[PDB]
Amino acid sequence: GPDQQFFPLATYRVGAYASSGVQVWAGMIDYLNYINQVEGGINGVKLVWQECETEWTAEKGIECYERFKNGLDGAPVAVYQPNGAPAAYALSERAEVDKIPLITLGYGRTEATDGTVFPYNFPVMLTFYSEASTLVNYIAQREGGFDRLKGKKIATLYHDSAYGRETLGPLKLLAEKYGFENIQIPVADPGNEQSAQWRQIRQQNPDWVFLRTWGVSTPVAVKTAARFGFPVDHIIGDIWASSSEDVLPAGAAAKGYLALTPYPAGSDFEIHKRLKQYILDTGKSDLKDLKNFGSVYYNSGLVNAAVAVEAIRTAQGKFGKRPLNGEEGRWGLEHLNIDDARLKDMGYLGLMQNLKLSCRDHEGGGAARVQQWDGANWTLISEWIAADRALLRPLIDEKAAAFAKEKRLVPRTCN
Repeated sequence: GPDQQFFPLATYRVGAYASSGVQVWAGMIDYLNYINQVEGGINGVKLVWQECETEWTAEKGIECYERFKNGLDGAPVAVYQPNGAPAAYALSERAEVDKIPLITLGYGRTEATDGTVFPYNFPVMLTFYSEASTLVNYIAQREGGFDRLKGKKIATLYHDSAYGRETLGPLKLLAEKYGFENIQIPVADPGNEQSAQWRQIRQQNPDWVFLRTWGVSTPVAVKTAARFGFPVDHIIGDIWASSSEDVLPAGAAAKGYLALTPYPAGSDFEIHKRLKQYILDTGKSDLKDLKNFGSVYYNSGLVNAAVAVEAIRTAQGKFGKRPLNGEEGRWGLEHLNIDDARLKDMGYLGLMQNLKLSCRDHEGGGAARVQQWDGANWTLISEWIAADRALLRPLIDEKAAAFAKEKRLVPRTCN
């Protein structure tokens, strides 16, 4: 058991979000199962995992972290994924003290992109800052070039929360550069009522709506848009508004709806067929219902698990075929270099983007794909759209420095 590498799993199987959550965990588990049985673990090192119920709350999330941070029956922790924004936010400072890398895929502190200020916090693959850039870059691709953005209107309809306000900075910057009208429209919690917002949108008739709602406000946004006659295929959802469950309640009013994703739905990727061949057909897999096997939730589990696995694998290249430290796990993360060649090997070519992290860059990705909803299924309608991360970097540097000043931290020198 100490000979194995511990993979802590902070999961929720109770409450309103259990239905979606179980699809995510099943993705992580099946991929972990696959690595053990088909590749004999990671370079010979077997993987052991255990679940702790977090009930989607920060209070229990924190208790799970404290239960796991020391390992399981000897097996140490290399990386930790709280799977929860409130838990992740609360854990950041004590994770640094314990030298345990926090991974938040597509969420978390955007300023933690700067690993000189956030040594053990990794908002991997896509931050909301980068998402803004990719959103704009896709618009530009659709309008015929960045020149065409001048004279365009882009409205952002956002849940009034830290999550919704995150894109205020980058969208303002991008609007100054490319000259599109930057319309920012808040939606108060819970967001059951949106008539004023969509009345405004019909009046202003923007060319695109960047939909950054969450939970209940997302199907309502779509339903209301159709009511006010705004064309739904001019609406592009946040990655956290890109699920079937986000749009199914809206019924046929959601036909044509666009959404961004770092892990597109689909059960026809290379890795997915290996899963069917090995754990699905053999009835080994955690998923109760096979009907969600390419669901976006399931695929986030696959990508979430693969990132950690590659990080571990990367670090073994300097620490040998053995269970790893969080301090070593941090080294692996910061040296992640996922190629297209590498993606082809593990079969994540269409599913996961390239990753190149550094001490300076704990994001390492910044791309997304666009998929379209027809009322029943998603359809990929774009390649990977890369963000202009160089353009946004001063905002990140500024934000991380303010934090380092406030918390009185000495930034790591990676020069």
